[PDB]
Amino acid sequence: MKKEILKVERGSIAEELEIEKGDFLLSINNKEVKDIIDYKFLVCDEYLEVEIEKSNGELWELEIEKDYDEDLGIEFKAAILDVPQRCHNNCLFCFIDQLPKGMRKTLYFKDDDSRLSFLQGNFLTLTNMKDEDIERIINYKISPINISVHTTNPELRVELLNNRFAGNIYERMKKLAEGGIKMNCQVVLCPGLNNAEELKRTIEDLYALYPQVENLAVVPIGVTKFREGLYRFELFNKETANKELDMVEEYQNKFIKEIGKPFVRLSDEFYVIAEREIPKEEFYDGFHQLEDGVGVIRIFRNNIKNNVKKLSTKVKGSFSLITGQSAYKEILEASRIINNYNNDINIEVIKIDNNFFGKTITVAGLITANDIIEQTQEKNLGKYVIIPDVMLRKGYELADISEQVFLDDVTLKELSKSLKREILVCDYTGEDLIDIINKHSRE
Ligand code: B12
Ligand SMILES: CN(CC[C@H](N)C(=O)O)C[C@H]1O[C@@H](n2cnc3c(N)ncnc32)[C@H](O)[C@@H]1O
Ligand code: SF4
Repeated sequence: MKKEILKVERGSIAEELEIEKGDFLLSINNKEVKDIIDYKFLVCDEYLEVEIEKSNGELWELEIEKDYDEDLGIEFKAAILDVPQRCHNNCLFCFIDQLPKGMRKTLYFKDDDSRLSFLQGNFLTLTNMKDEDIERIINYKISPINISVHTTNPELRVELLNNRFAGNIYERMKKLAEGGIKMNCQVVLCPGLNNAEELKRTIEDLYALYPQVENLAVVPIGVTKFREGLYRFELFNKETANKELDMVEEYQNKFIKEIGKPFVRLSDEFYVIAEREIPKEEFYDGFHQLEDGVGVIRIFRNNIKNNVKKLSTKVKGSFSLITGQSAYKEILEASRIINNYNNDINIEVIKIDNNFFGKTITVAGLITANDIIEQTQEKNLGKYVIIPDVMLRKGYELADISEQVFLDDVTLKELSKSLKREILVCDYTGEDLIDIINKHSRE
């Protein structure tokens, strides 16, 4: 049951303590690590005594203080009996299947249900998990378990995921709830398949498990232009987004009356498509779903409103902000707020159409360098170009220059040379935009 180490994350605890690829993980707090479920339980602790066998045979005993939810930074080889490295689905909407061919290999990995995704707490369909796995999760009180539900209608879920076990999800969630496990849930909403009365059923079934099921996020199906031969979806438009938002509002009103929270939320893209006003900050209850596209517009507006009073009024600067279709109106309004506060901050916002993936793709993080270059050829860029960090692969801050990459594998430095401008990377929530402008403007 010794576990060969395959990867050590830059900046991690394991790296600090000189754990390396090819070392072996032997035990944590005197317990063997049988698989990823044991591992997740054992690292939920502020103190770990870790036994490592080095590749050269040395035995190390490490004393490790850490935050309870802090990761060690190691990935290790799967056991013969373990959570799989891949999903067991063929979702009708699978985002991997609608990638164009020829991109970097890691983009095609069907790893959203993998052992490493489970460890990170991503949304899981659980179709590749055995009942014994669920029972061990309960016994270990591994919580929360975040679940891609889509529908609690068993036959409908089998049809959406193409896995013969996929109808088990509601019985499995009931088991988790009865075991005291907390769950956050997601639905990918496909008009004519799992919306309307089907989403009503899903909402009702999930709320029956409150407070173990803590909330439900509903996101719209998104497509690229590369769906030849794949299932043909109807997309939400302004009419049907407004209809779905109105339908779900009946449930949100019920839940606000009962428990003081909306429980189910539709993601920001629904409000953009519907041209509907973004809810106030209280609706988002601490903004814990930002990485799932829920509450990002409102927190962005909040961060600009809060921080613009910190913009120096004595400086001058020029900036070009790069964004996509869904965010353009919000970024434009932030630029107007900034320029109203100090009109010597010359800011233009440049919307990039997603010709690479197809213009049905609209969120800012899917903009490629190729499209930025092509669509700024006839622009007079400001001294600094600012992009949001969602346009780069995760880890860019600590990464080597060659590893700060857009989805088309152009690096941040290469794009800067192409644009003949220094490029600044800002937090996609807007938290540091004013600060970056202050630091790059002249008195
Ligand atoms: C929803 C989503 C999708 C949908 C997109 C549908 C659509 N309409 O485009 C789907 C599922 C199709 C999708 C697919 C992919 N996605 Co995706 N997706 C997301 C997600 C979870 C939320 C995006 C969202 O809904 N935003 C809502 C809209 C309204 O806001 P926005 O456009 O994002 O803009 C806001 C902020 O970014 C900010 N902002 C925007 N521009 C600017 C500019 C400046 C200067 C500033 C200050 C702020 C700012 O303010 C806006 C709000 O006011 C993001 C996560 C994230 N943190 O962004 C990942 C994310 C964009 N996806 C990512 C990835 C990797 C992919 C895939 C490549 C995965 C794959 N292996 O195939 C695919 C590619 C396409 C495909 N194969 O279908 C990565 C991209 C990172 C990168 N660039 O390398 C992200 C960032 C998640 C991650 N893992 O880091 N995705
Ligand atoms: C949004 N992605 C993960 C979240 C993202 N990595 C983040 O920032 O947290 C991918 C997930 O979106 C869902 N998904 C897959 N295909 C589509 C699609 N075509 N449209 C919308 N959601 C999809 C699946 O649950 C998939 O695991
Ligand atoms: S679970 Fe579905 S969306 Fe995720 S990789 Fe597997 S088939 Fe694609």
